[PDB]
Amino acid sequence: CKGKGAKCSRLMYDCCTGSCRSGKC
Repeated sequence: CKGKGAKCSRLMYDCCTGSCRSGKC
Protein backbone atom coordinates (compact mmCIF):
# COMPACT_ATOMS: atom_id res chain seq x y z
CA CYS A 1 0.00 0.00 0.00
CA LYS A 2 1.10 3.64 -0.23
CA GLY A 3 0.87 6.67 2.08
CA LYS A 4 -1.03 9.88 1.28
CA GLY A 5 0.92 12.33 -0.87
CA ALA A 6 2.75 9.37 -2.49
CA LYS A 7 1.10 10.14 -5.86
CA CYS A 8 -1.84 8.02 -7.04
CA SER A 9 -3.63 6.83 -10.20
CA ARG A 10 -7.43 7.05 -9.97
CA LEU A 11 -8.77 3.93 -8.23
CA MET A 12 -6.01 1.29 -8.05
CA TYR A 13 -6.39 1.08 -4.25
CA ASP A 14 -2.76 1.91 -3.42
CA CYS A 15 -3.30 4.50 -0.68
CA CYS A 16 -3.00 2.65 2.59
CA THR A 17 -5.49 5.04 4.22
CA GLY A 18 -7.56 7.40 2.04
CA SER A 19 -7.35 7.00 -1.75
CA CYS A 20 -6.46 8.95 -4.92
CA ARG A 21 -6.50 12.67 -4.09
CA SER A 22 -5.57 15.63 -6.31
CA GLY A 23 -3.61 12.99 -8.26
CA LYS A 24 -1.65 11.94 -5.16
CA CYS A 25 -2.70 9.38 -2.53
